[PDB]
Amino acid sequence: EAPAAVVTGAAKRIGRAIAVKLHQTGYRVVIHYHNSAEAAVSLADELNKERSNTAVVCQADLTNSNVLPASCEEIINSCFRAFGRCDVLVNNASAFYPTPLVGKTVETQVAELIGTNAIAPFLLTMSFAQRQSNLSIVNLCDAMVDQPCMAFSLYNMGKHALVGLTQSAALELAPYGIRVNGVAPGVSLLPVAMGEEEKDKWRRKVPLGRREASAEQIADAVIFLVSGSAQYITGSIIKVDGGLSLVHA
Amino acid sequence: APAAVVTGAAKRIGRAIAVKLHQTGYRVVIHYHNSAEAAVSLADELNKERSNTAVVCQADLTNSNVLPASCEEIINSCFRAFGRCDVLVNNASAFYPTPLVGKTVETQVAELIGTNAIAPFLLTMSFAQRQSNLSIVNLCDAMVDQPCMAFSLYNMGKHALVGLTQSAALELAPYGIRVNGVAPGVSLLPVAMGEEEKDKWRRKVPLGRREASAEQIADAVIFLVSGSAQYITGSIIKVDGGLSLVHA
Amino acid sequence: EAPAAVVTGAAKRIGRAIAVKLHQTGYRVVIHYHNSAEAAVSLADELNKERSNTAVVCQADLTNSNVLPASCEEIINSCFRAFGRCDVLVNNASAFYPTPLVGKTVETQVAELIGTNAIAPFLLTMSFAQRQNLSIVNLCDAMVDQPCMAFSLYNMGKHALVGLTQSAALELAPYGIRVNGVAPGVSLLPVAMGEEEKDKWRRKVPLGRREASAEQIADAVIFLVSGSAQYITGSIIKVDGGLSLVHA
Amino acid sequence: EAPAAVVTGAAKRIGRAIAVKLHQTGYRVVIHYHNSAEAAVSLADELNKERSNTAVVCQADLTNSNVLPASCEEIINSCFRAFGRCDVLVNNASAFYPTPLVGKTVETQVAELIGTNAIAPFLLTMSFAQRQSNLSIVNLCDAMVDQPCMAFSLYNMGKHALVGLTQSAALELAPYGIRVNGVAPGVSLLPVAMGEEEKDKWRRKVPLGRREASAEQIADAVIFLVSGSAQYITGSIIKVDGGLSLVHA
Ligand SMILES: NC(=O)c1ccc[n+]([C@@H]2O[C@H](COP(=O)([O-])OP(=O)(O)OC[C@H]3O[C@@H](n4cnc5c(N)ncnc54)[C@H](OP(=O)(O)O)[C@@H]3O)[C@@H](O)[C@H]2O)c1
Ligand SMILES: NC(=O)c1ccc[n+]([C@@H]2O[C@H](COP(=O)([O-])OP(=O)(O)OC[C@H]3O[C@@H](n4cnc5c(N)ncnc54)[C@H](OP(=O)(O)O)[C@@H]3O)[C@@H](O)[C@H]2O)c1
Ligand SMILES: NC(=O)c1ccc[n+]([C@@H]2O[C@H](COP(=O)([O-])OP(=O)(O)OC[C@H]3O[C@@H](n4cnc5c(N)ncnc54)[C@H](OP(=O)(O)O)[C@@H]3O)[C@@H](O)[C@H]2O)c1
Ligand SMILES: NC(=O)c1ccc[n+]([C@@H]2O[C@H](COP(=O)([O-])OP(=O)(O)OC[C@H]3O[C@@H](n4cnc5c(N)ncnc54)[C@H](OP(=O)(O)O)[C@@H]3O)[C@@H](O)[C@H]2O)c1
Ligand SMILES: Nc1nc2ccccc2n1Cc1ccc(Cl)c(Cl)c1
Ligand SMILES: Nc1nc2ccccc2n1Cc1ccc(Cl)c(Cl)c1
Ligand SMILES: Nc1nc2ccccc2n1Cc1ccc(Cl)c(Cl)c1
Ligand SMILES: Nc1nc2ccccc2n1Cc1ccc(Cl)c(Cl)c1
Ligand SMILES: Nc1nc2ccccc2n1Cc1ccc(Cl)c(Cl)c1
Repeated sequence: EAPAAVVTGAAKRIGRAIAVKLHQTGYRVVIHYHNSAEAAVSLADELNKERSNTAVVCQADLTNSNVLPASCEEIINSCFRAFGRCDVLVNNASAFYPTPLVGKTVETQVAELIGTNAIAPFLLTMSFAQRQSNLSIVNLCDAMVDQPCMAFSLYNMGKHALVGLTQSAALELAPYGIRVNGVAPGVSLLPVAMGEEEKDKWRRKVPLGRREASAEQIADAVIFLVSGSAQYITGSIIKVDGGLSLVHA
Repeated sequence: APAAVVTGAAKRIGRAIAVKLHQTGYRVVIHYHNSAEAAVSLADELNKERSNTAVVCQADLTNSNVLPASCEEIINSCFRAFGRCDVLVNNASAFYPTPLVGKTVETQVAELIGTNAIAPFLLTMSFAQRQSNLSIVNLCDAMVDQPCMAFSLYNMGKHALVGLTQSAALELAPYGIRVNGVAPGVSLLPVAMGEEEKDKWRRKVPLGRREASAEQIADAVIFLVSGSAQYITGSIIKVDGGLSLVHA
Repeated sequence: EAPAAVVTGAAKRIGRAIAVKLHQTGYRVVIHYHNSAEAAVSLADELNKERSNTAVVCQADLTNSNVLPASCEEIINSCFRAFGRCDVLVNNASAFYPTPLVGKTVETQVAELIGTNAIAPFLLTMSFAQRQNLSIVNLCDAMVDQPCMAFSLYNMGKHALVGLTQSAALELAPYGIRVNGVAPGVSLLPVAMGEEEKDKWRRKVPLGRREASAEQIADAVIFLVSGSAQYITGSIIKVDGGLSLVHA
Repeated sequence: EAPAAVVTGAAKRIGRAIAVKLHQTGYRVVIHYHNSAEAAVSLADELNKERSNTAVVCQADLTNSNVLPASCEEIINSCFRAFGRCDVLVNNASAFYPTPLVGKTVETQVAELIGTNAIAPFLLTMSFAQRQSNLSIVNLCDAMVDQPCMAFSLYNMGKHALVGLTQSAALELAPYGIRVNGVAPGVSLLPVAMGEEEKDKWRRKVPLGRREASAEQIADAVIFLVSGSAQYITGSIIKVDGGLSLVHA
């Protein structure tokens, strides 16, 4: 029987690449999405065309709220409902925007930025564990988490919190044989709204090839961590950044 | 005289920080949540030394719809009492386990992430907005990358606080506001902890096989806010007697 | 045409497993050794039985000395003489023994421990680059920041190796040479160590209460040299079953 | 009786400022130097004029060689010979120059860069401990050690090794009450001879004030670490870098 994976924020970009690569490796996949319904359904259709009944979509807002635990429990439930098992969880979904220190309320910003990047991964981890082979969790971290961008304090706090979860959960879930690791991009796919000139500004900072990571390159590290080739690895965060984090001012 | 806000200052480490700042010549806002009696008792002692140099301020620092207003009011209380706010010490902290496998989990999120991360963020915002030797000191955790079993939310909150310390150091540098951390390993043990368990944890510390006193933690805070640290920002000083260096 | 790799200290244990997995992946290999001639030759014979003319041995002391640069240049040269190319360098050879702060002279200990763990990797890196999916993998130490009592020189060597890995990643990126590390926690324990002592160390590992096999360490090396890691440079992957996360 | 301190490379720049501040705090000082004889003697004169018999010079090359242990032992011996005690050791002396990967031989570069930055501090630590209150050692580290500069691999390796020594010696010497800490500058006052354009280039990178640290600001952190206000601090490395290490590419 084929193993099954949940990938959050899987409709496009890095999340899609991860879902595709897992699917190509033989996983059945839950494609979680928030707003990108057309893209999610389009991906599920492609994957099911390749192998029937091996992909489903699952909609959920991962903003923090008093119902977030129920929503996270339901994402895990959706994997068991579809495939009867859940072997891998990839925490990929992420809100990302600036929150300067000097029309959303600050509390909405906290709920969205900390909810998606940290609290939802935490609750999904709880639900994944509670429900339980080669079991693992992979968290999409940030290679630049200790060289923060100006005006992004809440996002940065969320990604730092995610490092803490990765390490705490690796230790706490080790007795159950659930490995917990991270993949940390530096610069990969740039924002859709970013102009080419600005994209090039950021690309030129990367020592290895002066280019951003392809979505496939990020997915490659995820696939490694979930594989039997990483069976002794837990609590590790692999930078996939072309050396970007090593570059001084 | 300069003025400082210390959160969770009624007892233990926060109290020692408030006392040392006061002894150094600061006027102090003693923030508290439940420890009203102790907060006022401290204010009384400091005011006995120098009249009208200490005030108290009550606030719950749990995350909620009203937290930003609460944090704005803490900073405001310093300006009201003293006409200035030079130093913010984020010391208040909720601390208890949250296993992965009668508070709901979301209440625990609100308390643990609120006190340790969101409130420091909002207080930092309010401190900066209102603005010499200005600085913020965040009480971090030397053991943040060697987590205790079953403490994921607390750990996530302290990791978030590292992110805030570094982010705010960079963002507030143009305003001349330094942002640093002090990271205890083991200092004052929980009051509910048995003496036998206290000894177990004490014996792990290479330097002297004992916990830090509150005063020793306060000493590093005093250094960071002082003129002797005026080029230091974004630094987190471990005050842990080597604890973080000890392998399993 | 098949790529070629140099693996230092490849006769036994982790180096041997790396050389075997590289060969299984399709590499021709230079098996470097110091004292273990018989084991190096038996490995070469094994690999050559699998595929003719795909393995050679190279003897060298990697202790620091005035002849070390020539020795390291000769190791890289041996790969070119055998195979016409050198795609991968694995810095695995390592002296390991305590050097307390309080019959070898201390300068000999410096030469051996710092030579094998840091200076030889540096010189081999120079020679590798000078001759140029190219990459270098350095065998680091997941416990490098939780040092063992009385192992300061070894620890210094491995800390220097982190610096090399990062410096070389940046400096060699323009040539498309990636430079990464694999960091074991506890792997292959010495056969002669008492099982009662082995078990003491095993019990410390969260994941499985067991040391890593040499093959498990080798698996991370294989990933790092593969097409699946072509954007990864300057990264050090812990393969430690969570050991480095465990507090005192 | 006044305590005594050894400061290596104390004739100029940061080491000089450390020596001056220790002396002002009440320490008797061994001013070690290599080439800067006139400056070392002039400093000793300045300090002795303030308080007679409280400063001596000690010349030594700290390049690695088979006699380096003897030279390091002799530096510590010189403190006991002058002052009858040795309470503080500051490892400040350091060779610094590029060593590209692609007139000195490479083994000479290894000897100088690794010797001064790592092996001499190790040997001095050994001798300091062996010859033994508020005892401590302070190592001058590099705030940028994990964001290396192009072509400085040996300097970087030396400073990385120094981090290892700081942590290793903190644990190993804890039972003897000797604390071992670090101070990590980013950029400190640049040579007046460096070009105006290049000085501006490096100064402008510093978030806090867009300027380098003074030598005195670096010394201030050393003074704190050796003081009674740091009695529980061991194995800590305090960055004094104006935020430099936090700045991304
Ligand atoms: N791209 C990079 O250069 C880079 C760098 C460092 C780290 N990372 C990390 O790598 C991961 C993938 O990066 P990416 O650029 O592909 O991500 P992304 O496009 O910015 O976001 C991924 C998905 O997150 C989902 N999401 C946003 N808010 C949500 C909410 N409130 N509830 C539920 N889902 C929500 C969105 O789903 P819908 O579209 O369905 O609404 C979105 O498609 C992220 O965790 C990111 O932080 C990326
Ligand atoms: N003690 C250690 O060994 C150690 C180790 C590592 C880090 N630290 C950190 O160092 C700091 C001081 O430690 P400590 O042991 O003195 O702290 P603590 O006693 O655990 O907590 C300090 C104060 O935080 C306040 N607090 C708790 N929940 C709050 C809430 N919801 N809203 C507002 N305030 C709240 C409390 O104020 P009231 O009493 O007025 O209710 C409490 O007295 C903390 O940030 C801690 O995380 C301590
Ligand atoms: N095993 C672990 O749990 C562990 C943990 C952390 C890090 N590591 C690192 O991982 C790597 C592999 O570990 P391991 O246990 O397999 O290593 P190892 O057995 O200690 O050493 C591997 C080889 O290094 C060679 N070597 C020693 N001194 C040399 C010298 N002066 N000149 C040239 N070669 C010399 C020896 O070759 P000959 O036999 O031919 O003389 C030896 O077989 C090492 O770099 C080690 O430091 C291992
Ligand atoms: N300045 C910065 O921005 C910065 C940044 C990061 C780290 N650091 C570190 O902080 C410390 C102080 O910085 P600095 O700029 O004042 O240092 P520096 O001027 O580069 O070096 C200090 C002294 O080291 C001595 N030295 C050099 N080679 C020696 C050898 N072979 N044997 C014995 N002594 C030798 C020299 O003494 P003589 O003059 O007597 O020959 C020199 O004056 C150094 O360890 C440095 O690496 C400084
Ligand atoms: N990795 C990362 N974290 C970020 C947080 C806020 C804004 C951008 C962020 N990035 C992408 C990034 C950061 C720094 C640099 Cl120099 C580059 Cl080229 C890309
Ligand atoms: N510093 C610290 N962070 C903690 C998080 C959860 C529970 C306890 C925590 N401590 C105190 C602590 C942690 C590990 C050890 Cl070995 C010791 Cl003596 C004290
Ligand atoms: N990884 C590692 N580095 C060491 C340096 C000196 C002696 C042993 C070393 N090890 C193996 C090790 C270190 C700490 C622990 Cl708790 C375990 Cl189980 C294994
Ligand atoms: N020793 C030395 N040579 C220098 C040349 C140009 C600028 C500064 C010089 N220094 C002092 C020094 C030594 C090490 C570092 Cl890392 C730094 Cl920023 C400065
Ligand atoms: N701190 C430091 N380490 C260095 C090593 C080699 C050359 C210069 C070094 N510096 C000074 C430095 C490094 C990076 C930046 Cl962006 C700056 Cl303004 C200064």
